[PDB]
Amino acid sequence: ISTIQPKANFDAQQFAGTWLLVAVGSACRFLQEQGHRAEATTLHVAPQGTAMAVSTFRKLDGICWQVRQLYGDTGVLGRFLLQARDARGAVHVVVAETDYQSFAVLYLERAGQLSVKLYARSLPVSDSVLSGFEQRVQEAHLTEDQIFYFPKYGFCEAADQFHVLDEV
Amino acid sequence: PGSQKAALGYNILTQEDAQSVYDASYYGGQCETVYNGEWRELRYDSTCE
Repeated sequence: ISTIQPKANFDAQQFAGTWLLVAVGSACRFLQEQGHRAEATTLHVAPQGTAMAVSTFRKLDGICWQVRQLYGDTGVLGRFLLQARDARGAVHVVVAETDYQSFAVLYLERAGQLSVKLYARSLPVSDSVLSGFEQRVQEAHLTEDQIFYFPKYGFCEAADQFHVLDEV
Repeated sequence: PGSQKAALGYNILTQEDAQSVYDASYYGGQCETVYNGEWRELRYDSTCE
């Protein structure tokens, strides 16, 4: 893990409910090269007790796709592992900063890879939160070229029976 | 996948599949490949989104 720590006394309960992905600062060139065509990503969250049920939804080519992932508890309040589903590896996710009624900042780290996400309960996000997240990006040593903003419309709750990836 | 299933013998009286008649696994030094048209398996990377 990088020099990062969770939200103090993180509460899975209040963090529960829908979150909208605002922006992702990442070294992953996938957002760099063809960072356009990244759909408005919504993230329904529910306390799986210690774990969190985390259903990402997207419009993959306009197909509404739910991807249900367990953010499994690592054993530290506000840090999660996501099973290590496959050669995707373990993904160390930390809720670094949030107020549960408007915004949260999540850190996601993989071997040689760090990524930070800004989520908001509603859109637009406050400018103070925006610039705070941009500071978090500087503290992650990422550049402005490595911040990618996700469109504000076309959120797609309710993937059907079949467009549900259910990675677990 | 399923190539072993075509190699089975067949009991016409029972219509049960029987033990492997053909070798489902021997390649005889052939390097022949079959395009898996349904290879295209959806993945999600939470880090890259």
